[PDB]
Amino acid sequence: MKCLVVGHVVRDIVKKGNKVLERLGGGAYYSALALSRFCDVEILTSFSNLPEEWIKELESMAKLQVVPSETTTTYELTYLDGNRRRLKLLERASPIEELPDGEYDVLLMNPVAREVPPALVTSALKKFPFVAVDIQGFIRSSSPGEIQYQPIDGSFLKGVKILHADLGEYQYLQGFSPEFVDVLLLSNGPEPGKAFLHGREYTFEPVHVGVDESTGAGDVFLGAFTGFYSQCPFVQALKRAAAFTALFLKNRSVDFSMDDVNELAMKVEVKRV
Ligand SMILES: Nc1ncnc2c1ncn2[C@@H]1O[C@H](COP(=O)(O)OP(=O)(O)CP(=O)(O)O)[C@@H](O)[C@H]1O
Ligand SMILES: O[C@H]1[C@H](O)[C@@H](O)[C@H](O)[C@@H](O)[C@H]1O
Ligand SMILES: [Mg+2]
Repeated sequence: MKCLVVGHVVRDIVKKGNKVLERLGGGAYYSALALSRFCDVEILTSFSNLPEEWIKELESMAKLQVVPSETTTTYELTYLDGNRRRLKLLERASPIEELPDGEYDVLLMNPVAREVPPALVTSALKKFPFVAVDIQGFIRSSSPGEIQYQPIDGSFLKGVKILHADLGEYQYLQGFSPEFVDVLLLSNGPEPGKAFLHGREYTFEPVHVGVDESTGAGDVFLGAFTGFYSQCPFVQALKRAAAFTALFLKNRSVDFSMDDVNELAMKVEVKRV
């Protein structure tokens, strides 16, 4: 199984109380990280400078296809509480305007700052047989500074197999209903989420875990779900995605056994409404 994940990798400047660190980030990184546990991954991205050790982490999990750039997408993430963060765009890498040809079983589009046009999703749906999308990088302004949401028309998503948005983001998706996609994952941090299978609503309860930051969890959840959904029934896939993302949150290396994911997946509550 061979997957292409599309989006900018990000230099995260992460601020948590009085502490400051830098770390690799981005939808494409975190979704690839999760999918690396299921198949061969290639990442189509753009960046200019990254730390040698970060290029090494990315290359140990995937093949990189990098659109040349003078700049690296850089986000300051100021976490007031564990899930609540202010996101500020400080710098942005190049647009991703061209897809590669190849035997890609799955394409997962996870931009973070408007680098993938909706036209490219349209092109992907024609060139490839299975498209997954996170909406986050389609509804943020690309303008410098504090992120602002701009609504978009959602008819271009018709044909997408799996779509993830959080509660707040979903409100910015207009002309949309869940049946446009095969699976709509509507998350809400540690709080109950929704999942829709051909429009049919379910609820799900994440397992409780105490985080100081949530960075990447929605990307991991989307990537993990995409992986399990290819090998499990819908409900089980959703449980295992949840457990996977719970484990990730306390083990960002994601080097835990898949057996550990399966045992904990059983304790995850899922109901057809
Ligand atoms: N505090 C927490 N405890 C346990 N699971 C959590 C969690 N926060 C997130 N998760 C899991 O990850 C999923 C996606 O998280 P979330 O809804 O926060 O993604 P997001 O894209 O909206 C923002 P972020 O990537 O910063 O988390 C949740 O549905 C849940 O299963
Ligand atoms: O590292 C992160 C993470 O990948 C988020 O899911 C994304 O929305 C942010 O912009 C990025 O800084
Ligand atoms: Mg997200």
